[PDB]
Amino acid sequence: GGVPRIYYAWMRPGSFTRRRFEKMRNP
Amino acid sequence: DQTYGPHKSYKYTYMPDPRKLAPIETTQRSEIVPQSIRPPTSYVPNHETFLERADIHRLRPTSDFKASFKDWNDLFTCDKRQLRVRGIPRMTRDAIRTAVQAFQNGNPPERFDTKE
Amino acid sequence: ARKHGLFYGKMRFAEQKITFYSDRFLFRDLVNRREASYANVWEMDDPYRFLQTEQDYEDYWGDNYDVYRRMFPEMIGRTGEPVQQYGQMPIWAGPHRQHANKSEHNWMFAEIGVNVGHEALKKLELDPTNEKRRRFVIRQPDGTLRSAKMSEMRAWYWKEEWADFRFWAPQMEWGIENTPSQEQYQEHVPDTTDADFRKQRRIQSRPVKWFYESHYEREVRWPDVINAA
Amino acid sequence: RQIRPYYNLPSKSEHGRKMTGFLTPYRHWMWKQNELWRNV
Amino acid sequence: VAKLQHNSAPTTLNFYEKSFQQLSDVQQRQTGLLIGAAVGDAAARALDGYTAEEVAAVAAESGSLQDEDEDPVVFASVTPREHKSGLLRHHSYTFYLFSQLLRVMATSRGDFPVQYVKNEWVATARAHPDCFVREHASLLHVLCITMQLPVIYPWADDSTLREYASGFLEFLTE
Amino acid sequence: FRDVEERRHSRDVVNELPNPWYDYVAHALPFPDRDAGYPDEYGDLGQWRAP
Amino acid sequence: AIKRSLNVGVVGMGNMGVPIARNLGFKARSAMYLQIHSRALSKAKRVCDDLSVDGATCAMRIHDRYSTMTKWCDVIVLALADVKASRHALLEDNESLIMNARKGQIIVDHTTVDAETSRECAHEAARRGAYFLDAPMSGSPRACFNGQLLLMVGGDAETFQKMLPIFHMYADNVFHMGESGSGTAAKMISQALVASHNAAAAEALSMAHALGIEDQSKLVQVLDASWGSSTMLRRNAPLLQDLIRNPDKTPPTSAVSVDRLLSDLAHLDASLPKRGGEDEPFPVFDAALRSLAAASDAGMGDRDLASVVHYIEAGEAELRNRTHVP
Amino acid sequence: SLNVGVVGMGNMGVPIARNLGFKARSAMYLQIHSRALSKAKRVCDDLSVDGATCAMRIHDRYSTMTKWCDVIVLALADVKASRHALLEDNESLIMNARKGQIIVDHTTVDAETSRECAHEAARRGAYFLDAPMSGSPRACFNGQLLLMVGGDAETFQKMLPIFHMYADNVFHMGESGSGTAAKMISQALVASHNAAAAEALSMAHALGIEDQSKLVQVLDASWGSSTMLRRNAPLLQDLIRNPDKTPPTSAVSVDRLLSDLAHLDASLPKRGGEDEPFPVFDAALRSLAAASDAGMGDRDLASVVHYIEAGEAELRNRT
Amino acid sequence: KVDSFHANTQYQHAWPLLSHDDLGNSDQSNNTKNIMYSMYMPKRNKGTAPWFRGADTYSVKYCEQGRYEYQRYLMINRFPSEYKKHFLSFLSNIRMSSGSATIPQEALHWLLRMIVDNFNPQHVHYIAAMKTLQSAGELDMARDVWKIMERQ
Amino acid sequence: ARAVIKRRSPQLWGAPGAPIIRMRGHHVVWKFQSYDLVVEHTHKRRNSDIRLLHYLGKHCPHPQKSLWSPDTPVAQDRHLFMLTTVDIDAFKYWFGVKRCRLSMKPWALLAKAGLLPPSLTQNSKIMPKPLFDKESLMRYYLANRKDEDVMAREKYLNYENSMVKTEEERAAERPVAPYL
Amino acid sequence: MSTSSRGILIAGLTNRARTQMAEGILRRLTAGTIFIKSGGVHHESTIHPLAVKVMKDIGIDISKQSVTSLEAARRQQNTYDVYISIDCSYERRTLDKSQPPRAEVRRRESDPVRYDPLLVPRTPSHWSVGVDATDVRRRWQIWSPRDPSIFHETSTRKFQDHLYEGEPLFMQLRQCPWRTQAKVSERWEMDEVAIRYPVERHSAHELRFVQAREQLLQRSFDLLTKLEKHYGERLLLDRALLEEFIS
Ligand SMILES: [Mg+2]
Repeated sequence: GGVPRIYYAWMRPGSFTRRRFEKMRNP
Repeated sequence: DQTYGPHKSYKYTYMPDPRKLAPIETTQRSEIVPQSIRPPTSYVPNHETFLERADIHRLRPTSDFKASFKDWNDLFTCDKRQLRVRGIPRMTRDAIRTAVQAFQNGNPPERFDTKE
Repeated sequence: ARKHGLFYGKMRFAEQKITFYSDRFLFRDLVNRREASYANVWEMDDPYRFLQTEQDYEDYWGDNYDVYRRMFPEMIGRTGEPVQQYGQMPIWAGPHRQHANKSEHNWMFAEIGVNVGHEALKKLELDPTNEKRRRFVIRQPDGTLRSAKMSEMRAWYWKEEWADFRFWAPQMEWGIENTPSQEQYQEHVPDTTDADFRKQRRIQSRPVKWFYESHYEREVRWPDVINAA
Repeated sequence: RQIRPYYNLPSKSEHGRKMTGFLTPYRHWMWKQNELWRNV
Repeated sequence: VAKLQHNSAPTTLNFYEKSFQQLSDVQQRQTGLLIGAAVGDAAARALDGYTAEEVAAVAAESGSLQDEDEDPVVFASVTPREHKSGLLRHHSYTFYLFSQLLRVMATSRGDFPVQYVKNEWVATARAHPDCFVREHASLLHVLCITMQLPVIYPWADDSTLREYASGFLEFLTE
Repeated sequence: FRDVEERRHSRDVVNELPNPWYDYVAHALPFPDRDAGYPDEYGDLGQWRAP
Repeated sequence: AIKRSLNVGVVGMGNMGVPIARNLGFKARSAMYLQIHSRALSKAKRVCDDLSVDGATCAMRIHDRYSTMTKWCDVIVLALADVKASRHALLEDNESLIMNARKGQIIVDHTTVDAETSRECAHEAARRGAYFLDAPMSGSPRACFNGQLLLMVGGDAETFQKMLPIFHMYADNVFHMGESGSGTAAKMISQALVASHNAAAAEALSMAHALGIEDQSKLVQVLDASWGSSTMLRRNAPLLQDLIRNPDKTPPTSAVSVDRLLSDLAHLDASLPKRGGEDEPFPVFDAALRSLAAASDAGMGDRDLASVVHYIEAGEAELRNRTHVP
Repeated sequence: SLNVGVVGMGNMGVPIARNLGFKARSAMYLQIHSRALSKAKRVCDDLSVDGATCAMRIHDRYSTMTKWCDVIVLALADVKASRHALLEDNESLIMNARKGQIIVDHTTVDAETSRECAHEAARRGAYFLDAPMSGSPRACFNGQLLLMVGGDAETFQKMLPIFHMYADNVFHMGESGSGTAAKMISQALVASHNAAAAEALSMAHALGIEDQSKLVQVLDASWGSSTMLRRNAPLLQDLIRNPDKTPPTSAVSVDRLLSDLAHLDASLPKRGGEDEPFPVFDAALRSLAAASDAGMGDRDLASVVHYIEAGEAELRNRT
Repeated sequence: KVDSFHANTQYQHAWPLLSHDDLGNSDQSNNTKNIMYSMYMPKRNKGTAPWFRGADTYSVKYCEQGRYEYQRYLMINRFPSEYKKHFLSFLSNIRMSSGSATIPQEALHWLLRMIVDNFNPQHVHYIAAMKTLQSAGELDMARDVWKIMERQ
Repeated sequence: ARAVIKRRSPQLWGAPGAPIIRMRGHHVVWKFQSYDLVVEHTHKRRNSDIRLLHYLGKHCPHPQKSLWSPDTPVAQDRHLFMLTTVDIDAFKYWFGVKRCRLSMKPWALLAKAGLLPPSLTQNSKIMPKPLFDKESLMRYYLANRKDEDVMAREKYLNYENSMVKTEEERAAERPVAPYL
Repeated sequence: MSTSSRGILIAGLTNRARTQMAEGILRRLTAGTIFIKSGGVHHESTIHPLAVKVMKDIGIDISKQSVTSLEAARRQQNTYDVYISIDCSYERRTLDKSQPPRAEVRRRESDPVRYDPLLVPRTPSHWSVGVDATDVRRRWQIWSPRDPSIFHETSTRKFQDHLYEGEPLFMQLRQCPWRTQAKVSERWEMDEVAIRYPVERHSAHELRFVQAREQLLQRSFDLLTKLEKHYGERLLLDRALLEEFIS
């Protein structure tokens, strides 16, 4: 739906993009 | 000072395909084959006489466009795009262009008028 | 080249292949190929020894390296193939039709058919030592009939977008295990009396100038001069 | 298509075509010349 | 390094200039025995038959060199004497049998017997009888013809090359 | 027109080169001489009709 | 003594400098290092961005200060808008290009200036050891895109022979007028002829409307057949007919303006000698000057030269008040 | 077919009749009229001894020319002769016009004369075209003239093969009265561009430009280019660098231009309310008038470079 | 004015050397930290992606094989009436007279197409081929027919 | 041979006529128009699943940029390119053995490939057509005519067969002393 | 006096050697009274130094002239009167521009193979030339990829399919069929002299400039004699070059 197909690889905990998102939403 | 682009170690920052930067040479057909103009003979002394001799079909009123040309050279230098520009319908300008190309090949417009 | 509003990925492998650990022979082939390969290749090594002029050096390494490396996947002793031109058939109308072959653009013509156009046989159909080579021709705008270049011949097949930066074929081992024997090639038993296709192609290759001076065993000698005799 | 020039034999007939296919000997001669140039 | 586009500078100076880069190191020596004999025979064509003193008179009568002109001995502008038959005004009679042997060698796709070339060699001697009787069975004319024989296999030894050339040395001396 | 053209073609040094498009036919058999891999003789995903 | 490419810089990204920089970026294939100067770095970044996206054949480099532009470039080319901007960039600034010129540099000025400015520029460039060429350009930015510009180069002849391969990338008719200052005088005479032929075509189409000639293109063909043809008439006659037949219609803005032509004719009048402490009379040129002044005094000096026509008699009003004073 | 009658034999009248005798291969009939019957007999003999392919007639009055010819073409000397022949005569061509006749006037006349001629020809039922010719007498002999035809459109389309016998550039200006105005506008532009080129070369000599051969090559590629600038510049170089040198006599003179420019101020509306609604036109007119009375009237149009300041003389003192 | 609005909203600056992925992957010796993304893409695409099979090689056996070595021996049986029809048709095509529409080499051709189409040439076909080539003076082609019979 | 003739496509000698090599088009715009060099009948078969005899290839009438110019720069390499594929062996089979017909545009396209001479309609408009007279033709024929046997052997090599064995090959084809 | 000639255009392909020598000859014989504009198509060149030295042997200094194309005169094409096309013969023309020219077709009169003059006609001289090789003009176009109509993947404003978008500054050539509108239009067939052949001495390359100079002296004398009968004036004012030409 609103989520893309690369969502589970983008937001996987421990990955580079998920750590960047956690650093962005909490500096 | 600074080079364009954040990389500054590349000649092209967006890095296109190197076939995009390859040049394109060109050669006109006039360098290959010339275009000659035959003078008006005694059978067709004018350009309106040439349009009258090409007036054969009912749906190709060739002799109705005598005022659409300046002289013999203006008739024999106009291609089909310039005939479209001057306001000539498709069948009439096709007949005019084929008559001019037949006269350049050695065939004068000597055909029977099939109207009646 | 990267576009603006989208994200890209990276290929882990270039091809979907079978692993070399699945068989002992593929493993031995990989170890023998890594023996015959470099670890790092630079501008002074033997695959880059064909750059004998500094103009070719600046042409290869400058502004066309992305095209020059995309020609052939394996590193060979050159970058393409030499271009040779063909003869024009005689036009019996004479100079009335000598203008018609010269045009504005280059006209490239490629072959198709039952024998020609297979992606699995691409390096064999572009082999210049193949007598059934896929025929290409290019008419220049001045009327010259020439053959196609290597990239021009590879443009008519499917894309091959990988490159080998290690293997160099003069570094192959040839003395201990890789010993091709003539008796192995004699096991096919190629004979001229049992099959005459090779002699027929040799007859098709040689000129037929002798057929007109047949009546002019009888063997052809030099012309005898009567003025000096 | 067979060309009908204006100087062919006219068929003065109101029940059919106004021009026949009967040529002039000059038309015969130039048609022979064009025939040879196609024969090559 | 690159110059500005000016005075309509050509990309390549010859058709086969960049095609020589697409050969291996032995194939440049294979074609060097063929094309190098074609360049030298064409360069010494206008001074063929001249003595050692007449060649020095050509280099002495023209002493104007702007350092981009080459030697006036090579590709001379002198007037030839018999001045020629048809094709032989650019190459000698020895080169006419050389190019005919190369044409058979290119179409035979490898080694070939002497009988493939015997009919083309006697046609030029029948057409040029004056050049035939001057050069037949001489050491200079025979060696120039069979010079292009190790292009077929340059890694051959002397036993293989002299055996293959022996059929060609017979007919050139017969 | 044939004799003048054949004389100037024999005297021409440029057009004496062979032309593979003009000189011969490369292959005239209805089947190719070597296997290109095809056919497959098996079905795949989404194919119900086999054979 | 390092074998390298030529460092060529273009100073000023304006109406005409941007197509000059684009022609130098496209048509120079790895033969020069291109430098782009502007007062704002974002404009040079935009020019280099468009050149890199459209696909250029050389590497480019942005500048913000004239000192780096002086120390980097072997050839400097200035295409600016005003004589004040060129005099600031060449002479008046502390980091100016001619005052800090290195030995062997070549500075070409394409901006139309006065005679004394180019004289002092060439004199101080020869004093510094560099070379100065003044080459005022004639043409539209669309004509600069097609590579057809008129250049009148004054300066050294050997420098002109060196700069011809760069001049041929954006200009077609490149002439060498002679010593320094001759191309400026040629530009002054050409713009005087522009103003005179513009006023003549203005009154010609006014006579065509007053005498009842509807179509203008057939009149253009007749004048091209006769001796009364000119370039400004063929350029202006559709706009002149649309402005005269619609007398309330406002003219459009063009690349050339009334104020730019008036500033160039003011440079010509400052460079023209006086005889006996008074101005040499020139009637048609002064009449065109009156029409241009009446067009510029109405606030429509940003628009095209066809805007002259609605103030033609108004220029004579400027004469008549100057008649009315004792 | 249609009969053709040419009226008036002068310096420009005779090659039109000669080209009508040459090109009409016994298809259009030719009749010849002039101011005297001896001149018509002379030009008919001159057409007869050099080779005439069609029959030609000689007439002394306009009545037989009206009753015999459907197309009448007049090439006369001055405006008064054309006004006498077309309207003021008792046996006039327009006052005794036949319905369907086509009368073409090649004389450079005023706009009110062409208006009266077209109005009375439309009242009689005929069609009047005014087409003033521009060109050289040898260019008329070779068949190159410029014609600006005003009148009816279908009458212009009927007259195109007749106009193409002695003129290559024949354009249709539109309604009658607009063909005679095009020559006035063209010669006004000729005078204005000549004055502009003379003052530009005077300023070029003032600025100290020694090379004029490269200056005109620059100016022809600029936006201030004109054909008069290409025409007068090698003469103006000698007339400026040698001011004591008298200008040479040419074919086109100052009085020949002023005779056409004297039609324009009579053809223009009232100018006295603003006293100058045409600055550069009268600025060129005053220079031409100062060159006329000084003794250089019969000489070339480049003689106005010595009377540039004198055109200021009627501007400072009259104001 | 039309060029100042159209900025670069389409391209982006290229990848630097030794760069990473947008997902965080990189080309190192240890690929345990890197992952594949082929299972996140849709399973079937209408058409062909620019990265679809861009580097795909085939076996060495395809380019080292000789000619006509892949053809297996197939026993194409047929009706005996079809045998009679094809034998009579081949015998009629072999025995064609050499006029201006038929060269004698066709007498050697229609025998060869008899073996390419997997028919066994009977003795009457060899007799007809040798007699037709002997009547036209082609003795070497008749010996070629005999060698064809011997090689069968 | 119909009561009401199809007015827009008339042909000769009924259907299906002689096989002809044509260049057929698609029902698309000109910007994506390509041509198919095909072998078909004189009348197009619209009642079949086999609408053509053989497909000789595809011609693209739009010029492409030379994407191979830095490979090896030859003369006139940076010009545009017209891409065409031609089945050579099928064309020679349908031309020589089957004796197909040819339209003028495939004839010009194959003359660009070196397979055929330039067509009859490719006119050099600066050179007029020749004028023949039999006396000059007879004088040229009697000035230099070939021998009868030489012309016969030339026709035999060109039309009948070109691989005729020499005596040195006949001496090799014969058997040896265990059978001889 | 001011001549009746509105101008003279000398068209070429490069405007380097032959048209620069023709401009220097015609300007001397007319004594500069007629405006003469020498132009070309490819202007990215300088005047050849052998063209300056050979013209200096007469006394004409064409070094002050400049290489300039005809693009400023194509808009004013109907304003000029005389049009001259100096172009090579189509039987001798080569497109590579680096080789000696070919041999023309030889015909029989009353070893190169000669043709029959009735079977191969010789392009009769009463015909006129409509479009020559010098009748082209440059047309610069750029398809920019930052245009959203060109950046779209289904677009025909590109010369390829899958490599990139648009095309950076390609040049095409149009045709100018306007030389027949001029009053006098001629075509001068002369071989190319501005390009040196494979190996050739400096005196041999200079000798071709002298042969091209005497052909330009003959053709300029025939042109101005034709123009004197067209206008009716005297255009051969300087006959100091003609007394060395006739004698
Ligand atoms: Mg020039």
